[PDB]
Amino acid sequence: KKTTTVGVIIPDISNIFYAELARGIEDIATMYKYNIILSNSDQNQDKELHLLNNMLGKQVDGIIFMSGNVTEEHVEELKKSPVPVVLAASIESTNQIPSVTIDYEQAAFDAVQSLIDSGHKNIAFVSGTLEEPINHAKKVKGYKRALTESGLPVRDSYIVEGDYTYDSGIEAVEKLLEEDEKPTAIFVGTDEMALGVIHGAQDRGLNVPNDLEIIGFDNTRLSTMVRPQLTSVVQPMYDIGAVAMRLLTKYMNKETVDSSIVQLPHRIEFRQSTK
Amino acid sequence: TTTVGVIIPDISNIFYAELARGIEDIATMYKYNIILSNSDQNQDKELHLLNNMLGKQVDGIIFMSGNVTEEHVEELKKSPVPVVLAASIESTNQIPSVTIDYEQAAFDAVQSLIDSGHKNIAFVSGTLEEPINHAKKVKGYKRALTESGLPVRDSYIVEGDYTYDSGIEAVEKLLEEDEKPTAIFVGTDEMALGVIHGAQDRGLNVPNDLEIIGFDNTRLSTMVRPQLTSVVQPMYDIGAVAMRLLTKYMNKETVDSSIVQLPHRIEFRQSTK
Ligand SMILES: O=S(=O)(O)CCNc1ccccc1
Repeated sequence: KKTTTVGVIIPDISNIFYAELARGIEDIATMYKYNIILSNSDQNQDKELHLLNNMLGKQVDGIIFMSGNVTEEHVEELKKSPVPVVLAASIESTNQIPSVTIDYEQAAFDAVQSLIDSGHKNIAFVSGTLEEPINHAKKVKGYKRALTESGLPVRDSYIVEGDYTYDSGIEAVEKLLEEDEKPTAIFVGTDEMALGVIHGAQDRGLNVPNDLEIIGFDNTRLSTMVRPQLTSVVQPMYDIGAVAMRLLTKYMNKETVDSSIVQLPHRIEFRQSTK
Repeated sequence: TTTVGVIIPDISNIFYAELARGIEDIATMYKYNIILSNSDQNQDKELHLLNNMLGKQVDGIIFMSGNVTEEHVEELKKSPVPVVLAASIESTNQIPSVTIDYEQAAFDAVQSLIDSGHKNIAFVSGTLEEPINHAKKVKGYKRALTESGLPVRDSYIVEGDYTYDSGIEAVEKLLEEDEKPTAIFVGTDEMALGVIHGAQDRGLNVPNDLEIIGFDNTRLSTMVRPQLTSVVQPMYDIGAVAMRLLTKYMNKETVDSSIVQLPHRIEFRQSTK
């Protein structure tokens, strides 16, 4: 009888993928007939860790926690949690907290592989804050794997760190176009920077995809809000939401989880940003 | 342990997120907790989100909605905690609120267009059923047109649904018109982007073949080629301000300015020749 309420925390208002996913979670939650409280942490552990105390105080029965750096410190406070909490689209390398994500490493590799097969030999990578695991530990690595496996060179200058803003993407293409030999394809860590990559390349006079093929990531709304429409790695937001809910529900009902660390499949939605 | 809840219709929408940014900033300044609720502008969900918020003992509420009905103010009057409407219109002004003159901002927009010698100017609006539209933006678009002696063409007023897609559709429709618009004023930036693309996709050039003026001036305004000329309604300020106004109430302070109205302007970019 007691209406169940789940807490959802996203790292920020910037990266629209998180917000969209939160929305995806809320959707699935509505059918369970659950309540949803959404908090924003601006990715500073403190607020994240306190939110874990603001969510209980606000009597939520469970939490879907999103984050770009679930440090071992997080893990500790987490395990101690009163209410069940599971991660959504967040790597937590120790595998000690229930989580559901896609295999980012494979996504990145498939994406660049995609371009290898198009005939590109020197492909650059514009990523997000390197300090975050999804980047330095998965996306950078799936990118490098793709190149080295195809016997391509791995230049340091071909991997540029941005800060998830559309502007960082622009500056990223400029730095890259100031390179000895330019890249013919650039894989970008998220759609918004990607949109910035397209644009900067388009303002310098380059044509997408005829001169520079670009693939983005997350497959957010921005994906189809550009010309040429952005082909992008798909991280199935509803799959994430659904799995995370049954998982969290099982927990709330004090059931058992045979698979606590679930990894959902991924695909690449191909559009006009690639030949 | 102060904590305020806020009801917007969609945090994932870059538009409502910029507002959330100011809400959140004054929030951390005052060391305050924030809780968001997504409405999807669905009335039934608004009432619900309102009850849930009260049920969670929030000390204040920032509310934003496409249509603040009369039943809304009624139930919103029963609130034991201060409620301040952000970027939402409600004529009676009996619920404090911070906004901008939407009728004037709209007018100014289509007006700039008139100046550049535009005669057949259209309007890609959102759900007309919404007050901000039928009673403010649409109105002002008709005023600029008439005060300047222009043919207010009923088929030059297309209703989209705030999605980037309806803006694409609306262009195609406007292009199917016997008399093609020489320019288009769009209600939101998201639809504006849709308008620019639809046009370009049919082979047209902005601003040389079609000038387009958006409204909101979100970051989406700079994420298009050509860059969108848009009416500025500083969502971040509205929200920062809405929080400070709410805070006074919550702390039982004085508010000699119950309904605040921030100023507006037009950011001209390359969407306007
Ligand atoms: O996730 S799948 O099982 O593949 C399709 C699920 N549809 C669904 C089921 C229960 C709740 C919400 C959505």
